[PDB]
Amino acid sequence: FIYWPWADLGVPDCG
Amino acid sequence: FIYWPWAC
Amino acid sequence: GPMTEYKLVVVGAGGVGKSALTIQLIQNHFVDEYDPTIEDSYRKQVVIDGETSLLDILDTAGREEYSAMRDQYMRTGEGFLLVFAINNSKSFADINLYREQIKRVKDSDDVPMVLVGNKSDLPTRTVDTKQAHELAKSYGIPFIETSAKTRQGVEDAFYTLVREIRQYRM
Ligand SMILES: Nc1nc2c(ncn2[C@@H]2O[C@H](COP(=O)(O)OP(=O)(O)OP(=O)(O)O)[C@@H](O)[C@H]2O)c(=O)[nH]1
Ligand SMILES: [Mg+2]
Repeated sequence: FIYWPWADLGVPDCG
Repeated sequence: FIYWPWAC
Repeated sequence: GPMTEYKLVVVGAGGVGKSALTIQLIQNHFVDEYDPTIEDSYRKQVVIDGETSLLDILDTAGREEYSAMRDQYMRTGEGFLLVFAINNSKSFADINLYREQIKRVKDSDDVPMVLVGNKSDLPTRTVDTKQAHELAKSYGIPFIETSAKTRQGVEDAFYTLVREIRQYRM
């Protein structure tokens, strides 16, 4: 559920 | 530890 | 020392789910009724990445008529959850006003903040994930999609904010 400022647009980090 | 944080 | 302390403030337009997110964090319960807030405060001890922390959380009013109380909680608060509801495009547009007032009151461009898109359990939405992620990127902050109803992302939103303040202090 987390969308970091450096992540691809609309791709969440679930790790 | 603060006794009243909104006021160690 | 033994414990650390963090002053968190939950802000955003009326009815987006600030109280429901806070109560899901603190009581492990979903509030179905809408009881509009004036200003409530909670203190809850948690362990985040091995750090015993006391979270002082201020649950603020979204209703416009309580806007004169903002300056005080903005000066005191160490980190802010900017909450909007994914089926309420007006609440998403209101996020900028909150970020701008925090910036002005604290005279800082790096105040710890997290953008929260709540009500992710809904079957339809009016604010795209990409649109909210794009805004959070323009601010240099994380964006978290939450559901106070299912508890999805709730600890993620509050704990990401605590981690940002912890890093800010260093
Ligand atoms: N489906 C769904 N409803 C939610 C969610 N979060 C909150 N709600 C509902 O939205 C309504 C308003 O939630 P509150 O948390 O009271 O809203 P608020 O942002 O605190 O409002 P104010 O205190 O007036 O600023 C209630 O009926 C909640 O049950 C969620 O994640 N999913
Ligand atoms: Mg409320």
